[PDB]
Amino acid sequence: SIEWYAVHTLVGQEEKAKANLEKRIKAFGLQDKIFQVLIPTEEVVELREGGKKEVVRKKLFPGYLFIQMDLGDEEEPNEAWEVVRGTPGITGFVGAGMRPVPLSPDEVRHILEVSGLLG
Repeated sequence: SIEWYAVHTLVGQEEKAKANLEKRIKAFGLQDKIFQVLIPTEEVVELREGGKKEVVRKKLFPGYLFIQMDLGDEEEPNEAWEVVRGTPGITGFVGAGMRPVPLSPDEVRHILEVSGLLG
């Protein structure tokens, strides 16, 4: 019933925007609308010896952030959008038709499988 709202951000600051953002979402109390918050980055594990392990991930969608929120209120989204639009980790939007950029189901499964949900 919900949807994956994806928005644009600053390159390099995205990783920092998550903390500054996630905090505001919990500080104000918006955990009821936002459920998931996956990052457009592929995971890759690499080990050489036992004891020490280093795992990294490649960002497929730069400056992109997929959030399975619930903006399906009625006309316009809830305060959740205001928080993100005001968070230090926000610059603007795609600049096409609307402010956000909801992904499609067929696309979500593809961006979620790479993130770390489906596999």
